[PDB]
Amino acid sequence: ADIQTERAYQKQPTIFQNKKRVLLGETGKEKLPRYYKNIGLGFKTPKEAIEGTYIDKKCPFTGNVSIRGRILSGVVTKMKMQRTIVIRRDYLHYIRKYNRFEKRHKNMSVHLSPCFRDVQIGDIVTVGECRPLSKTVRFNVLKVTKAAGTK
Amino acid sequence: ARGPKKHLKRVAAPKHWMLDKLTGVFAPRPSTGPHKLRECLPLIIFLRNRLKYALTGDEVKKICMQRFIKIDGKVRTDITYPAGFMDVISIDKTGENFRLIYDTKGRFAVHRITPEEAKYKLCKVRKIFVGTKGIPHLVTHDARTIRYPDPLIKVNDTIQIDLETGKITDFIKFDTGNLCMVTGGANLGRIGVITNRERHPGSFDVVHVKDANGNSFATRLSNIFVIGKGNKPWISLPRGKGIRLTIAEERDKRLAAKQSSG
Amino acid sequence: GISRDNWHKRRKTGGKRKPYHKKRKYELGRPAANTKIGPRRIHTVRVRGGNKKYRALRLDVGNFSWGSECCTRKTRIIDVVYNASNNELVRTKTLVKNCIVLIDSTPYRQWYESHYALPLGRKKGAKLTPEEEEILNKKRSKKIQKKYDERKKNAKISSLLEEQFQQGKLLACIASRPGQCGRADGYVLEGKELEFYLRKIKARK
Amino acid sequence: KNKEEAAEYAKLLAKRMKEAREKRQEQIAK
Amino acid sequence: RISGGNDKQGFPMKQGVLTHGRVRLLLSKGHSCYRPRRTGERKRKSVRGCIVDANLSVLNLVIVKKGEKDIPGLTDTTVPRRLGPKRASRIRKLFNLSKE
RNA sequence: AAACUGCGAAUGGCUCAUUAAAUCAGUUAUGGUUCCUUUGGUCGCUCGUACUUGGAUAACUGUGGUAAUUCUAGAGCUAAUACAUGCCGACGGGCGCUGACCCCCUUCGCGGGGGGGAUGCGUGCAUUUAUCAGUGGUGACUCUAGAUAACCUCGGGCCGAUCGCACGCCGGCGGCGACGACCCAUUCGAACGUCUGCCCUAUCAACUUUCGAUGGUAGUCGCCGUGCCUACCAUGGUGACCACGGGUGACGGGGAAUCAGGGUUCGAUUCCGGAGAGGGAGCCUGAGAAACGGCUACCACAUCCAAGGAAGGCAGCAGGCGCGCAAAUU
Repeated sequence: ADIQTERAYQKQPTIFQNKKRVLLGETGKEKLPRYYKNIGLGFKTPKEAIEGTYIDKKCPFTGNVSIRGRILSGVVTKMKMQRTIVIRRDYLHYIRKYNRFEKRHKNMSVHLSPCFRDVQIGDIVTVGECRPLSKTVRFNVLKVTKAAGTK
Repeated sequence: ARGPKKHLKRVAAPKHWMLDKLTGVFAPRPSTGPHKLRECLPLIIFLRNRLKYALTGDEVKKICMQRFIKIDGKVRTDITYPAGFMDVISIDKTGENFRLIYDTKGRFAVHRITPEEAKYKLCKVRKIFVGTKGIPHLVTHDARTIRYPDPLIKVNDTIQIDLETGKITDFIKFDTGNLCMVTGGANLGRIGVITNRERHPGSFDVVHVKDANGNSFATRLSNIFVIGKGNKPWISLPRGKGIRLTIAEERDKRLAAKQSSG
Repeated sequence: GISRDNWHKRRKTGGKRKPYHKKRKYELGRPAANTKIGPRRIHTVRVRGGNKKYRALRLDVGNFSWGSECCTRKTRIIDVVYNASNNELVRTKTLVKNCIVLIDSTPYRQWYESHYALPLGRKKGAKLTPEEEEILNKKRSKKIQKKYDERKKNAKISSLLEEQFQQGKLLACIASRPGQCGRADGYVLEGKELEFYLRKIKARK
Repeated sequence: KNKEEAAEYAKLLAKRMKEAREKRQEQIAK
Repeated sequence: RISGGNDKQGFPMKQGVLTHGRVRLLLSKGHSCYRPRRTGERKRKSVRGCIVDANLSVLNLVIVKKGEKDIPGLTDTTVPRRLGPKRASRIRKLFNLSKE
């Protein structure tokens, strides 16, 4: 679509799109191979990442983000930011005096690559730790599992 | 703090140095060198606390500055020089060679070796990388860099270094069935055959090891040091062969030894 | 003498944070190198670890690459025409990374003429200046002539680049950071990137 | 020393690729 | 040649300070009228300006061209001038020696 | 002796004022950084006065000023592992791109090939940019290594103009060291992130919002990741699972007292981490400090003075005053 929405040109820094090609040797568009990498830890590169046109330098698959550290999960709580969502991690904290637990939660802002189209509120996301991407963001969505009630 | 620290409190010193608590406030802070601060034995602890060749640090300095102490074939005059695992200490004046080898309690034993064994040392290769227009390089736990290693040598293997020339003369691969010592953790100083390596991508691989008496333990891969091909070590082992007796068997052995005298 | 700490900022909750220590030297920042276009002027900066940064205050010349032809040349920088960050940087003609500049096309024109034996950016009314029809035509044997003829099959240049060569100055993007390395290196704009930046420049002016 | 080390590693590397090629040829042949 | 001096409070004259009075400068290594006590040390020091007025305790003068007659105790004496050249090339230059 | 040079003075010691997810603890990460020293490697890999180059300055001599200081100013010498400059040599050339010229064969449609090639440009490591190809490695690189086109900072980077000992060998070849310089590892770290955990308070229920608040794009700066800052854009982000605010006779922890089981209280205090040096702020040098037994300024206090100026920082060890119920030897 309209990839060039910013004031600066948007492109994958590792893909050279200005190679000289003669006109008569054209099959489809002239030349635009798409850069992507397979992240480790058994995660599958989304098909939209391989055959997409979006430009996201913070994408785990087509961007400049290396996933290393903790692999966590959460439920999507808010999706009101650009390429960023807020997930909620619920857990039980043990108070030893009463030998009991209490519900606590942490809100975590994670980068959502546009390769995960159709991500709802309430479905599980597996996020991986990366370098600080902004003031509060340090995790990238690596997998999206749909909610149980989602048809 | 600003900049690096230069002191070591006696109580913050590694416990395997077996330093007491009333001698002083400070422990000899190991100098920077081939081995890490907590995985080394400074020359002063070896020449004073283990060998009793000196009574004070002044006498350790007096010995070292006569150039009587060689570490890995080179004379060292730094009394806090960090000597670590597999390092060979040669005192030619007294004609004795030692190899710094862990005890089953996790301590560096006073293990005397023959002068023929003192010619070489085992080194666990820490990394292999290509640099300098295609030249392969190898880095060991001893922190020595070797150019043009054998193409079959990989990370976690063990090489044999001839101390006179410092080049690889043999190597054991990291394979199941090879003898290995443990150089860190709860099982430090134990010797056994590698049984299986469970791999955890993005985390620490765990290696399972079986003693010569049939006891099975496990460590992280970073704590495994291959000693010999098969179950035959390439170095001399201390009086305890890496078999960690339980406290009950230690008590029984001590009582049997005591009752045999008198 | 500015700072670069993250603890003077509000927390994620928006609450105020209390500084538990004074500014540290490693959190320091330095004034921006507003790299102008002019005769070369670089001030070396002593940085953490004892290393050196090259704070370019003035640069009139850079190293720019024609990517399709793989022709990298040293070239005078003429003007700053577009800045995606701040339009003011264009008004002050500041060289920063990713700013669009006009570079002299003469080195790339010279390489093209000496490589393809084809005129480029040359007005048809003119009949070449003295002492350059030789490098265009020369006295070559059959082998050299057939080599240049084989090169001629891949010598077509896109119309946008051709028009730029007629005007004598090319559009380029600065890809190095002049305030950190003292250099204004970059690449000539081509293809859809050139189309986008021409559209942006004409929309701005 | 540079020349001798380069020559020795050239010989050893050639022998190692010979061994690898022979082993892979035996593997594919059967 | 006027080579400096000290004002009535003893503060020495500094070459670049184009003032009649006394200023306070932050001086570092290399500057005159200052001797650093540790590496990188700079001190704020009072220095007298380079212009010669009547408010000087002493003025330093170096005779550059000799007059017509000797000045008693100044230009008629002799100097042992110890410490001849020590670097070998300086020895050759002084005595016009050759490589042989 | 002195003085120049080098190194250290960023450790240690003291104290607990600040500080309420801050510090800190365990856990991870740096594939997002810097690293003096130690240890190992690399260091004729660059095709372009050397049997040793230049000018200074200390110490020293001599002349001085001020009441006053670890104040220093003229003059006369003289060194370097200080500061600068700079070369034979390896060195024979190879490689890449050029291309006046010549040979052989096929069809005298050379549609094609194979070579030798003289002048010319550029070569190694490091830096910056662009492009290409897929030696080793990783769970995963936009890794490592390679190739190409060039750049290559006057505030210009490596490629030794150094010192000792032992002595030699038919102008040459040398043994053992010390010191120094890139670079790459290593060690010692530092820095910045991950996950979880902290006292009381609702007579604190909404807070933040370009005085960047949350995210995006581009940059700047920074050692590097990052609203760290800037410009545009979006309108976000946190909260009864207690946000925000307030209080703390609150540095955190290891730990201490008490304790049937469970708990309660304490932890300024010798170990680890943090912070500070009267209060703030700003820096210089350096690998490392926003250092205070470093500097600069203001604020408070305060010392000497010849009234012009000069010099300060015991929460170091003793010791004094003050404070107090309360704590030792100049």
